[PDB]
Amino acid sequence: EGMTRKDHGDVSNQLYAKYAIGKDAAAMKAVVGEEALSIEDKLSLEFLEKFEKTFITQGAYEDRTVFESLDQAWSLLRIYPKEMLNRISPKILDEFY
Amino acid sequence: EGMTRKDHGDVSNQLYAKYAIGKDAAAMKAVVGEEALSIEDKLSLEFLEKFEKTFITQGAYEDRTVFESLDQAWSLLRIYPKEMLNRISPKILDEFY
Amino acid sequence: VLRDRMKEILSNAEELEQVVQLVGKSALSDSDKITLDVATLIKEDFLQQNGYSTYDAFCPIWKTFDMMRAFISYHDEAQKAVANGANWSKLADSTGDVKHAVSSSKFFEPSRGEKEVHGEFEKLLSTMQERFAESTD
Amino acid sequence: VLRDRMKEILSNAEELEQVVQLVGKSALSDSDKITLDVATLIKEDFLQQNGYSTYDAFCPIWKTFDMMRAFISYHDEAQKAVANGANWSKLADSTGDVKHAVSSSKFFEPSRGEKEVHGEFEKLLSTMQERFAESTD
Amino acid sequence: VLRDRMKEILSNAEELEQVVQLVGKSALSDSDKITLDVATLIKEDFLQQNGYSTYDAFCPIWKTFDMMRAFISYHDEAQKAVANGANWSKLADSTGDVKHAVSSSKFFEPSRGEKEVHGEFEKLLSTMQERFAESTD
Amino acid sequence: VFPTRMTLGLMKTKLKGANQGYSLLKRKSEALTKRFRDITKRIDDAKQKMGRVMQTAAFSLAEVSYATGENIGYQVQESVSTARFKVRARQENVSGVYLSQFESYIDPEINDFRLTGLGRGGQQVQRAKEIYSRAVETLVELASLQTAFIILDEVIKVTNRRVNAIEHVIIPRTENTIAYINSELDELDREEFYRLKKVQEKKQNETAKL
Amino acid sequence: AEKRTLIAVIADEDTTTGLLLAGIGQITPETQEKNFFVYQEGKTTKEEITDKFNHFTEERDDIAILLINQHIAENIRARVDSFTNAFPAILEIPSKDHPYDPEKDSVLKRVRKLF
Repeated sequence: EGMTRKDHGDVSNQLYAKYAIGKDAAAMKAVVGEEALSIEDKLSLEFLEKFEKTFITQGAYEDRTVFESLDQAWSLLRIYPKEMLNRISPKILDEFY
Repeated sequence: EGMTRKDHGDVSNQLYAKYAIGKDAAAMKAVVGEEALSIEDKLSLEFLEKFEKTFITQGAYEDRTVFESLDQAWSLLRIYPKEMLNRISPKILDEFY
Repeated sequence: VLRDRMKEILSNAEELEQVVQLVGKSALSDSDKITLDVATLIKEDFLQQNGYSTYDAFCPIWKTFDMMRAFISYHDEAQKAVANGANWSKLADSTGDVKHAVSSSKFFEPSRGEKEVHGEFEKLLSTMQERFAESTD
Repeated sequence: VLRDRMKEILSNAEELEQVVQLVGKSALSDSDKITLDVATLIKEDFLQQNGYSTYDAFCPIWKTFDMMRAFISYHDEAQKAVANGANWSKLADSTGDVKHAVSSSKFFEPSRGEKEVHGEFEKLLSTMQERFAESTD
Repeated sequence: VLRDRMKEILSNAEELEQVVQLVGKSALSDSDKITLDVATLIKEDFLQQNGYSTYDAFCPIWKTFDMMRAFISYHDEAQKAVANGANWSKLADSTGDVKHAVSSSKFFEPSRGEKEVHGEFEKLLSTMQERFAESTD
Repeated sequence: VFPTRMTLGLMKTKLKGANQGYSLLKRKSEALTKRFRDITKRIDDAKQKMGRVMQTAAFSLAEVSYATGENIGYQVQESVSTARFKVRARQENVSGVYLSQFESYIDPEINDFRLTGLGRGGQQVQRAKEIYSRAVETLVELASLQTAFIILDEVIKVTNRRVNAIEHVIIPRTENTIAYINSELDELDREEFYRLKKVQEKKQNETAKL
Repeated sequence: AEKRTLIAVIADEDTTTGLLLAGIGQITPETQEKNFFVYQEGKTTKEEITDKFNHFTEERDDIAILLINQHIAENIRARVDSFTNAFPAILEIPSKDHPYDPEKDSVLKRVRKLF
């Protein structure tokens, strides 16, 4: 703490696992179509596009402090319910969705 | 054009592209089944054999006129619509085909 | 702006082509089909050119920009068009006249508009907008 | 004629064999099903020349010819019979005994008939012809 | 005796998982489902550790011995009872307290029966026998 | 035999093609069999349900045929020259594959047939058609799943063969070929260095003695 | 897709009569061949059902869904099993005064193996 937060470790687990699943979902979408896809895969897809286009993407002269990064992370993960978020302690999950 | 024709370079260019697709379609045909085939590809599979066994084949003693060669090229190409062609300018095509 | 979109159309096409080869086509999203189609246009007009483009002796930046600009505009209008509801097939059939016109672009040389900006491509943008109108409803 | 027909039976067999392993034999037709089967018989019977006899190890120029002739006559008759209306399974079942007899032919000495050209191979030609009439209809 | 029987249960299970994937659970019997449960226990009790207690941090030879004795004992009776007219679902609801107890052995002291031979196991044999009378009947 | 000098690059991409196909195709397979199971339980029930409805409508029609003292069915066969209940076909994407679905229409432009007015026997047929049009509608609406089912049954069998084929044959062929070429390849680079070192050693000897 | 809008019947006389009244089948006005086949139980040879089977599935193409009684379908078991197509659909329903049987149902057998 004091250059990180406590909630840093749990989040690192949620975002990596969800992201991986997001890549797998993109391939499945191309095959099944948009009007025949799963709910769980649909969520994973939405996450892939936002994750890429907000978390990773930053501007040339835009500084991303670690505290700043962690907030953007909660917006992305929010789309999944609490039921699908679980590599996060319920303590954290209740603080920040 | 004075000892060949202007279409000599165009008619050659068409026959490479079609032969190339026919060859990839053949490889895919073995592995997956006839599931990855499409209309152009089925046509391309026939083209491959047609070309191989009429065009390339000839006797040891046999010799060939270049102008002759060019009518046999056109013949093989006659089994494809013209809208699917694109390695020949539409001016050139109209004259000799 | 044009650079990013040029990149995106080429980029997704390579990944979708790998699903096409292995699985086949029995389904391929409304959006995904559009990307493939437009990428063919880019191949044919730009990438292919070496004694096949009757003007190529020197091509200005503006003309390149104007040509690509029509391709990208056709792309965004098309993907919006399937989503707000309208079949993929109706959308191909109505775009019709303009689609050929972008296909044929490559032979065209500066002879309209400025000395580097070409009117046939400028005309094209507005007609495109009219096609979208027919196609969505 | 037998040299060209020999190459051709093996060459077709090789291509079809990939399609059978990966895809299934479901795509294949009954004539091409036959192609694998006649070709299999040639593998076991020709190539194998280790034997436990000097008749299963020495095959004179004449003995080699009769065998090859008999086997091609089968293949040609077989592709026709399924063509004018017969099955690969049905055809296989009717020749049956007559197929075993050609397999076991190789064991038999070459010193009989005219020289190595036996009456055993000559009668066999007639029995194939007869079998053809049954198989079709 | 115990160890050979342990290797086999984990091996046989892997194969039974492959069926769950392809066909599903509508082609598996009570006896196959039982194999899966025992295997999960073996894995849970032995393989999974992380220093949960000062009983994972050190384990003697005796505690290792009592754990597997308990799993095999359940395996033979359970399969026997489904053969004699019982169900995996039935076995599960009645077993309840004794079955959770064997799973949790790893958190508890082994020093319950004597000093390094575990009492939580020694009592289990009697309860499992009693369990089986109720189960068959 | 396959090229020795830097095949590695192409052969690696072959592996990546293969790999992508196992995961994706397995997802596709997984999803089709998950659906298949859902249909299975529906179809099984629907068979029993159709049977009860068909036997009950059939018995009421039978009773009537016997009471009137003439066989209605002959009368009925002349008059049938159209069908009120027809189907209209649609292709529906259930996963990537197109299945046949049907949606039923009742023609309102189609009048009642004339098999009534027979007297007392005519009342009996008149009540009879009314139960039967209701009943028959059941059979067709339930039947729409069956056609989709049969197709689903064929396609899953093909998709199942393809996963097994890429997994067992294709991927290990890419491994073994890659390896064969690797082993020759590293040795060409190594032996060269040894050849250089052997020639240089002779050279150092000569030069040193001067 | 749409090129078929008749439902053909292989069933006992009463069941068929009823179905026609309700309007599903027809006697065509340019072929003059029925698009339904009535059956007198036990009084009609197994060979006549088979001709009629071929007729709805193959020799006709305007048949959407082929309805078939379990009692009857069993007699000609070989031909039904061998038919595996979706055009027309094969849907076996219980015969009149006969209960469900999973083994008079050609499709259910097929599905069960190779799941």
